[PDB]
Amino acid sequence: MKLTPKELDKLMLHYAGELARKRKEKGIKLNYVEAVALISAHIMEEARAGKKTAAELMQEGRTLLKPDDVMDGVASMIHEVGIEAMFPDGTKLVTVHTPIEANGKLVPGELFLKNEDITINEGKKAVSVKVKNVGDRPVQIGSHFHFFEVNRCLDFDREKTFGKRLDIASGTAVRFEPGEEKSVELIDIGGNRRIFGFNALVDRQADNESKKIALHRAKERGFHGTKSDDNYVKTIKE
Amino acid sequence: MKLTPKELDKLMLHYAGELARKRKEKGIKLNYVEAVALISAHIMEEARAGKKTAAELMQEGRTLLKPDDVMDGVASMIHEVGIEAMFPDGTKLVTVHTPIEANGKLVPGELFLKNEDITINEGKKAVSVKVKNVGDRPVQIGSHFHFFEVNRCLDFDREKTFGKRLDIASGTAVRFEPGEEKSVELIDIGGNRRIFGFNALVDRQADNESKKIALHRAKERGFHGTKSDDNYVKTIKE
Amino acid sequence: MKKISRKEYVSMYGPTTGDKVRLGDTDLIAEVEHDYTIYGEELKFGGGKTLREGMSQSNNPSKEELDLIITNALIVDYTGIYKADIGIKDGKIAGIGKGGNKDMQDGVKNNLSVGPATEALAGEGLIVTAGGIDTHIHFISPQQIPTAFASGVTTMIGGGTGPADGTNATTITPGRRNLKWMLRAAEEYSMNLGFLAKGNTSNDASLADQIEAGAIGFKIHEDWGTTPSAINHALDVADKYDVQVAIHTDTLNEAGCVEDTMAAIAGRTMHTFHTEGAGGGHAPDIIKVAGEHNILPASTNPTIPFTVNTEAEHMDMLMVCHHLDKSIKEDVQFADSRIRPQTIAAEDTLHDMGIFSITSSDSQAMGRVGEVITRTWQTADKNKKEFGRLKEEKGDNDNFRIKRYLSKYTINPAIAHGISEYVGSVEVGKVADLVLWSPAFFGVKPNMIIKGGFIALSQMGDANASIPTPQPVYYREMFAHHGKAKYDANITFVSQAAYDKGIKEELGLERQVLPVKNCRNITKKDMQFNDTTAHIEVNPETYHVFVDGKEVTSKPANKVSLAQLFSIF
Amino acid sequence: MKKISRKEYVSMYGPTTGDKVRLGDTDLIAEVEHDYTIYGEELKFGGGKTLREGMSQSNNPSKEELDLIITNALIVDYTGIYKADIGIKDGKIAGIGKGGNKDMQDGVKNNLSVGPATEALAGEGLIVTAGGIDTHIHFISPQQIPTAFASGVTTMIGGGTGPADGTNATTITPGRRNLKWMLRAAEEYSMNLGFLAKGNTSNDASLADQIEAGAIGFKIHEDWGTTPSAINHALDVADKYDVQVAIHTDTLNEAGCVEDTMAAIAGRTMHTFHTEGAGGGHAPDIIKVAGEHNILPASTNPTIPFTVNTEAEHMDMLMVCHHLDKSIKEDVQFADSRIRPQTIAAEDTLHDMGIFSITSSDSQAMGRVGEVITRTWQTADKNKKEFGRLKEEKGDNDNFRIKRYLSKYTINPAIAHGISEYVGSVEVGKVADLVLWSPAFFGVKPNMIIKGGFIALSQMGDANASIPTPQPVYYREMFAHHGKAKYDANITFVSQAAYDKGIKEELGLERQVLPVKNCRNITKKDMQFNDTTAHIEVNPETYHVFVDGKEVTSKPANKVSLAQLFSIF
Ligand code: NI
Ligand code: NI
Ligand code: NI
Ligand code: NI
Repeated sequence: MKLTPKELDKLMLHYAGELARKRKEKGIKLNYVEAVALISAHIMEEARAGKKTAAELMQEGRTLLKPDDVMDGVASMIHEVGIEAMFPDGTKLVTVHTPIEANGKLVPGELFLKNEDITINEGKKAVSVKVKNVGDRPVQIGSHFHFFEVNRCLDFDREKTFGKRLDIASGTAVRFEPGEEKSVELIDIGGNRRIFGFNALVDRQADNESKKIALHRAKERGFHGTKSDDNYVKTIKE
Repeated sequence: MKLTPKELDKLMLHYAGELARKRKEKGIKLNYVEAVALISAHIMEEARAGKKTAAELMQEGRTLLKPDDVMDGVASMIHEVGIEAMFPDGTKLVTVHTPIEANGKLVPGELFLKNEDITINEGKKAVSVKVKNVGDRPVQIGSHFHFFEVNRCLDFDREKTFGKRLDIASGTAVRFEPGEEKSVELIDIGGNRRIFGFNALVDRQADNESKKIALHRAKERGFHGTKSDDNYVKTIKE
Repeated sequence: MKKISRKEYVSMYGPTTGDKVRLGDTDLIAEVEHDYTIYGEELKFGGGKTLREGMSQSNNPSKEELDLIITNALIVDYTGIYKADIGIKDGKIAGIGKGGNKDMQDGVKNNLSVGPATEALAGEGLIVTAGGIDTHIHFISPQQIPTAFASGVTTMIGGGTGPADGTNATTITPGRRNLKWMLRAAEEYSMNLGFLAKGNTSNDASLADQIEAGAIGFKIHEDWGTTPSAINHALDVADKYDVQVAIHTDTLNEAGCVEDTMAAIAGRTMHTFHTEGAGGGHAPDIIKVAGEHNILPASTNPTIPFTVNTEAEHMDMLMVCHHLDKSIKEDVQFADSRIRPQTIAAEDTLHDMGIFSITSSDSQAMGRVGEVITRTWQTADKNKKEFGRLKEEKGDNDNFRIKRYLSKYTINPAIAHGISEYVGSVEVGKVADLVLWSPAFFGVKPNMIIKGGFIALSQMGDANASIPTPQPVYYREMFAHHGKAKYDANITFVSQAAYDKGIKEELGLERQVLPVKNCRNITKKDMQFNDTTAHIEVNPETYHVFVDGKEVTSKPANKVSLAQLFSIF
Repeated sequence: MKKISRKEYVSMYGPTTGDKVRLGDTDLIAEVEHDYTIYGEELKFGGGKTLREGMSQSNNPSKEELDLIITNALIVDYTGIYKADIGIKDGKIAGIGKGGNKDMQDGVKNNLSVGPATEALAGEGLIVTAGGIDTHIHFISPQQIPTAFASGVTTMIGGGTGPADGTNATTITPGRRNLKWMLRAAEEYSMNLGFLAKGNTSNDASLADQIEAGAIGFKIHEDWGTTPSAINHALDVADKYDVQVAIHTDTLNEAGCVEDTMAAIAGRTMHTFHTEGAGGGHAPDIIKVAGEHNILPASTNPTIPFTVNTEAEHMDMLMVCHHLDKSIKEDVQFADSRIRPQTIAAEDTLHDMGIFSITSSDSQAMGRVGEVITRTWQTADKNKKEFGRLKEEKGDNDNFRIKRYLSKYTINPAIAHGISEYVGSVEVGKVADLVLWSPAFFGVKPNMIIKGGFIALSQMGDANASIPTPQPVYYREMFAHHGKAKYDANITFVSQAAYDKGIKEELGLERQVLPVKNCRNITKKDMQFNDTTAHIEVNPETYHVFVDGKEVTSKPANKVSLAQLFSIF
């Protein structure tokens, strides 16, 4: 047979699903493990039969278990069942999203939230800058990127954005479609304001003296919207 | 229960075969693993029932799967299924030879051979020697044995066979039944012709000078068909 | 002098010169180019056969007597497809050729002498290839290592610390202490291992410290920030330390587009992961770098071969790993710019053309660690079905295509990561990391793994059976996998700097410790059978791929070989 | 793409494939069989040439960077006659092939990389052979060593303690203390050295002690008593210790005739000195053993080639060394049974037929230590003049005969004395003992000697001259010949037993110390191009020699090549 470790794991999973199906036949309401295993084993068998596509199986995994077939609390615990199955065209990942609908009141890990909003970046004044993507490719910018050093294809008044980042939720992003034009809010970067990396445009302390060096470097490297005055005077370290 | 590792392995094998049988019931054409497991599990269950002998199971393993029950290419990949099962009289090995017959055209690992023959031992002249087994036990001689030093019960003109081996395919053998008489082809041994072992009759370089020592030693030790002249003159090292 | 029919000769000793053998259930046909044997002098082991005291085992052996000999093996290597005997001595490949006893046989050289100290392994009717090398491992779970081992991979290169979120995204082992953790954990496993450090920093001292702590190179991953500054610094340090750099570029084009990244690379050697870009990379045109001289382009197995289920599967997989929502138009826009069935289709043809040079896994990070070799041969089979036989073939065989695709996971990754003097091919002097294949199961399920010159994994029946064949048969750890024997059979690759500072003795490592070398002076021209450089253009709107002005595409497959015929799941 | 005439191409880089070159002033013609070069990428050193920073010397070299490279060398070896570049690294031959810079040139492998650490040696228009090996040295005077060195010999094997009467007759270094004397004296010289012990004893303990004291084998000489008992005991001990035995048999037939000696040898490996018998041996039929499988037959240079002055010279030489008198009939009878112009004539043809396999000296003991190579090529030239071109030739050349005669002093003696893994041929992995020849002076006067990968001897003009060419030019010691450098360039060969007991550290030896191996399992079939076994009969009355029933003879030469054209004396 030359079974691999994967084949042994999948055989164990198939028989866990078989036990789940037997218990469902006996009239027992399935718990979390049984529901997960039943969905996974059904998907594997369907993929072995070779008569359905992976997308069909993603849709079919959601009709196996009605809400009355599982215990209270089960539906809210199974966000997604992923299972890798071998189709005639090879191994594909099938994920079923929210296979079971909630019918009871039991929610394990239920979150009870205050209805008050969170104020982020408190004490930081936000300026508004209009930005246009003159390139032919999409550009996405995160919350803590130094906005002065974004893709050179974005065009905006770079001088007003030095030492600033997007005033959005941490870990979120703003997208710029090709040709898209929109305005964004920028707050000052906090901490020691020591900007290293990102395009190597600053790589030092952020201040008015280093803003001139950054503007000159940006203009030399073709960053759009950069207007650094001609007759630039170099310093001893650039 | 005091299950052993063997019992756990056999339980896994039984349920692999159960999965194969379920898939066969669903109408799926079985692949290599499923066919092997189905045959093995059937043999184990039959041996547990205790109503059939091991030979009956060897014959019965070949009727489980018709050629249409497996995928194309499966039949040519399963040469033999061996399975150890516990009968009422203990553990016996049951092997099913070519359980499934080929019906398609797919042959994994198919060999496409030139129709030209291979010429072995090219450049070696073969002599023919008549050999008779005067003993009461069968004797079998391999392709690279020094034929001068074969079982002393074989009778033939040993002098003509010194420094020679059988001119047959490497790793094959010639059998001599008790009382059987037949002629064989002998070629010269190649390489450095340094013969060590086999009866300790030579244990040195093979040549005309050492052929006399070998003949004398063979005659003293009763090797049939050895005619070394009397009044033998010993050397300083024998 | 006797005549032997080809049929019985091949049944006894395997195919000989001019014979052809099908590889697995594919359409690829391998032709034996040359034979090192003397007809009538073949080595056979068994009762009454040649490998016996005084006939083929020498009673007066040379002093270079073999520990192990593989008789009548069909070698499939980038150096050729031929029949020989392989002799193993002291964990290295000692000789390739005739093999036997000089006392009784003509063409036996001292390095291929069989004596009383030699073990016999029969290879008649079997294929011997080098162990596979996987260079895109996310060290997420230790259970990946046995899975890759059972598929024919003997070296894993990558990074990670475990199921941490940083490792689930990146092949990075960050910092000296985490490197020490992973290097001491490596003592457990039957696999050659080497670890990549974090390249995503602009601090040169931090970069240098990781190399001196035992890493064999850097990974630059966009999840830690793939910026031109970090790329520039990491390449500078790598040039000073002679280690490889791997990159997962910025899909969002945040700091720049693909040409800005190439400008940051500045013509230095770089190994690009999942160059087609489904696994990440400048949307939509990262694939264009696969034509550059200084780029070593690799692909991950989830995108090859291109099938009918590929696009939907990758779409849903992306929606899950990045926690995207279908009701948000920005998440849809990101997903559409990322998947691109056009580039996925083009990737198969680029593999056939030799533009892509390495196949890898991206294991448990949108990739399957036990399927690199299988999907490589599935891609080769699909390409032969679509485009027919290659024009570089010499004869009614697919030998050139076989070498081209075999190089993608054996010799090219070894050259890329500076270990091609130890592993990567069946050559004399190299480490005896060998895989035995029966041709019917070639590319999907091997017979046994030889690790460091000793058997480490094999198919095996139940321990209580009277013979090793009866069921159930699965892959079981052999003796080189256990005790103190595994320390002699396995290598931990480190940088030259760490090796010179005694990383082995400092960390108390019992495995063999070897330095990587020759990582900075290699280009696309150093890849065997995959050295095609070309100008690649990608349409910003239609996402079509043009190589040297001509559109490149492949059509999806509704069924592949080596998939459902061989596996129960 | 440009066309270059063959004449100017050969003038710039030497002969290429298909070109032919005369060897010395002989009639032997060598044809270049293959060329490893890429036309247009040749390595040339000089002002404005290729071997410069960034063009053929790499600015980013591999880690296997060469110490020394010989460019455009014509290699004459038993493995073939071809053009290549030879790379030397750490005293070994690191690579044979193209050589150069991978940044700017196509076919350069890592073992042939030229970098900033590489020295350049031009070999265009020159021949490279392996250093000669002389296995019949009487260590009578140290001045023999520079003389043999200047003729192209890089290894001397023999025995002796100096101008003592035992050494004047025998190549024997007797006993542990005398072995220690000679091993500590050897530290002086630019030559690979190994010493033979006394085999003429029936005491096994005495025999074993000499081997454990550092000897690489035994000499059995009739002056110490060549009896069957001593032969038997010495062979038994040698088989236990894996060392070679050389024999000078009993000319007087005192204890027996030649067949009794062969019976004492009993089919074991034996190296016979001056097998034709003018130098000693069973009168008149010692030469018959040259057809036996277990015999390695060597000849000494005074008998080759056979000339008009040979017989009278040997007669008078014998009358002097043995203090014979012309007025005594018994001394005349001894002398006539000893010289035998018939066997001397037959010896040249037996060399041409491949029956004799080794040429040697018998230095200052009826032999000329600086003439082994020259007389070998004189014999080859005489045989080609008499018998014409060999029938084993492939083309309008003498390549087969060249290989046959070159093996007689390079690879066959190395195999015979178990050192053919270190010296004997131009092969990768072997010790870089190489000789540079200009073809006009081939076989008589070399250009330079490379010893251990460094130049040890060369032709050189006066030290005060503005260039190295002006007169007087003679052979002078180079830098590998001096200081502590000579310890790195030179090997003292010992037995495996002595090596395992730390003979190097016990005696305080600073040279490299290497063990001999594979001495007992070789036969006449292991000699390259000289493996012809035949039944040799010698007429007891007429002294005629018959090989396989046919009479074998040669006629004397009244003039030889390579003699008076090249030497002032
Ligand atoms: Ni990636
Ligand atoms: Ni990855
Ligand atoms: Ni002598
Ligand atoms: Ni002598």
